[PDB]
Amino acid sequence: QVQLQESGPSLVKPSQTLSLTCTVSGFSITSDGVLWVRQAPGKALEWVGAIYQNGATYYNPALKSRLSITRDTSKSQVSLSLSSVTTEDTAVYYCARDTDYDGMDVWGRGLLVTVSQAVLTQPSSVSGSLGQSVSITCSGSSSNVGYGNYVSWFQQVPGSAPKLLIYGATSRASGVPDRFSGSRSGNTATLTISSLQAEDEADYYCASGDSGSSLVFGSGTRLTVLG
Amino acid sequence: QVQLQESGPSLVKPSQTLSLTCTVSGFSITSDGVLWVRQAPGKALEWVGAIYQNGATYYNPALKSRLSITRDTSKSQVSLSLSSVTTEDTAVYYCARDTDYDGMDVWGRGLLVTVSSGVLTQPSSVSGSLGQSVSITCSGSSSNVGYGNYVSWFQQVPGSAPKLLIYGATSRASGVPDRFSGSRSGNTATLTISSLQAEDEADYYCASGDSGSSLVFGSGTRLTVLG
Repeated sequence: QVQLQESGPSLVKPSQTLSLTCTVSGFSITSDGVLWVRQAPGKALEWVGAIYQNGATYYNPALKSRLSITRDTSKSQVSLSLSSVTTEDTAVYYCARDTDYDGMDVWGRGLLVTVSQAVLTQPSSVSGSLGQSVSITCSGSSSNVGYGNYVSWFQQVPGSAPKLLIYGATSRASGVPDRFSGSRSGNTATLTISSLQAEDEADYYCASGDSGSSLVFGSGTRLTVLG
Repeated sequence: QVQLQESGPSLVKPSQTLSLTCTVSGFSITSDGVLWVRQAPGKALEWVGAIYQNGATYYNPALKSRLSITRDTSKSQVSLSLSSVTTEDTAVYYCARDTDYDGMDVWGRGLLVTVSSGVLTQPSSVSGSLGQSVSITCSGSSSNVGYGNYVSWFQQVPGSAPKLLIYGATSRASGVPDRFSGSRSGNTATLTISSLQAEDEADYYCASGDSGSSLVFGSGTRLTVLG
């Protein structure tokens, strides 16, 4: 069974290095990529960096001056170091797998760590009755959502690892009910839920590759369902 | 590090047996007990059962007819079988440690299991302003709260495993700030939070040892911090 688990200090002093480890089981670090994502309290998901099958690394430009990601293939381990931390780096840090054909499908449950340019627009809130169709659009640019078929959607019940819904703009992730659909009209991508159910009440995030070989998340959408 | 993890299938058809394994590391199942707790979506915590160091087993009288708990000390595993399942058994299933002197201090992250095919009294809600005191009482009887200093208090941020605050009515769990204190007077236990911070917003559960060698949880209390 495919498992990822983040570990390390839950407390870090300002100006110290935040060091986390990802332990992987049920797959080889040399077959699938490993991603780091983080989420500050009451904030959107933010891509941190990635390490691929050849150990090739990619960082978030805003964190690059302070990031090191490394791998130990023999122990199935990926390491994050973030230096010069302030309280702005307090967040839940997520581990996730990035596959050839299945997208960013498996996530660790996240570790809360306390320290003591282009963007994707989403409406803050959407709502709907049981059985109703609902649509959520994320807007980007020619560089990200328009740049080709590289768009993901995620569902997050807050206090939980996000869950892949849609990858490559239109493909439904394995085990995802087929009331979820993705479409894409040039610079805009749209997730449709044809028949809203009670456990669809969650936050939804658009994510897109940029030209700059980075990944960008949207601002997030709170979906309410009206009993 | 002390770590517990619940594994097993997340979907189970009515009338079949729900089988879960808890895998333990950083301590021996011959030194510390392991208990199972479950939570129905938007419901209180419910004691399932416990297996101690000698392998002595205890069950929730309400679930006893359908429950088996076993252990394998060599693989460091504790098994849970619950037979004759209905939708009423749909819940997050939590594995937790029970220690001689630290109380029920470490918890697994919990596993949701959906069964599908298609008395301890707490005030329900309480509020305080930043910087101010807040008191939560749980009412019981002479067999549970009234009996010994066997009273615990938990914090649960929804989406998250309960966290131990107080054990033995009065003693603070390791790493718990001292703005949390416990008192006990007759059939009544009180948790006091003395300097409310915004992260103290959460659900709070009283739990008590019980004269029928059982463990019972209270109805829970939603705390709000006024800005």
